Amino acid sequence: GTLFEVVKLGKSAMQSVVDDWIESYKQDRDIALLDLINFFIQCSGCRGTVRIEMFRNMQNAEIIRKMTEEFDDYPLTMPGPQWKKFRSNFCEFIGVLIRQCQYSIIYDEYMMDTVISLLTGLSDSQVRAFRHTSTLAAMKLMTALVNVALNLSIHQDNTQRQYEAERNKMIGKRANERLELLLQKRKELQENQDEIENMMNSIFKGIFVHRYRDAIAEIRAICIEEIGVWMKMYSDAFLNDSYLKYVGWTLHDRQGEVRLKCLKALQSLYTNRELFPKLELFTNRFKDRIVSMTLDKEYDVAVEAIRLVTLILHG
Ligand SMILES: CN(C(=O)[C@H]1CCNC1)c1ccccc1
Repeated sequence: GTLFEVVKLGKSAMQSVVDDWIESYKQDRDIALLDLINFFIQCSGCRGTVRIEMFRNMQNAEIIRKMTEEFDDYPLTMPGPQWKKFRSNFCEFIGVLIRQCQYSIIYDEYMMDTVISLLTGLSDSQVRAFRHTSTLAAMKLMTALVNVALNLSIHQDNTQRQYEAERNKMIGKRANERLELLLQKRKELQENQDEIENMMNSIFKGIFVHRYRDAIAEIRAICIEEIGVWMKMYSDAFLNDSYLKYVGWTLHDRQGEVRLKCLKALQSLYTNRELFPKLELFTNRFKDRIVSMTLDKEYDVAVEAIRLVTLILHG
């Protein structure tokens, strides 16, 4: 509208184009998902693009095989001023996309299933460009969903408090309308969080447990950093010995970049004198490796290992 109106309402090009994509998704899910598929293809530097006939007929396996052939050094590796902000932008786009879709579209069984299936497929590609782009996308996706789960939890607590105040207020009285709405609201929100847990499982089992072991050091670094982020954000789901294995194991990685990430992840956990209890078996298992890395070889890795060890000591 007016210049004052557009300034007082700071929609970035990303927020604006995610809002347009959502309007497009509501008119025609198929062309919207086709554009979202093409986005992830273009973001790998792949020169091909999927048309509706391929989308509606061909499996993701065939689409990826056909797009693999159309490959001429991809956006995420590019040096130059015109690609500086790409990684940061690509990451924020996925956050904005899912933040916006979090109350309706995410729970439709079509959109998240399409993306995750494409990303899982591209994460199994021989092409480094596809594996790098899809994995970083999946890692930021999981974190977007973890924030969705965090938001649900708040609404679940308020729906719970409201049901408690009504369940009490009745007692000896036939369960009125308000108590049946609240009892249904509460089922819905838990059923919503099951679907989020479901999507997180597909991403973890499909992408993470394969990509954290990837040939490319930067792909291993991307995975480790983000399981670190999930473990801090969403302690009860992600902070356990099964998931911690991956981070702790990777302390033996051959590259400074990756060993540096493992320590930064553990650092953020051990600062919180609260989930320190849940790190007791892990500290016992990997004290030797953590402690050894204080004289790592890579100065900066050693500095972090020392900072980690001084955090473990103080607790
Ligand atoms: C590496 N590790 C394991 O034993 C794996 C395999 C079975 N449980 C998880 C471990 C031990 C203590 C604390 C965290 C992880």
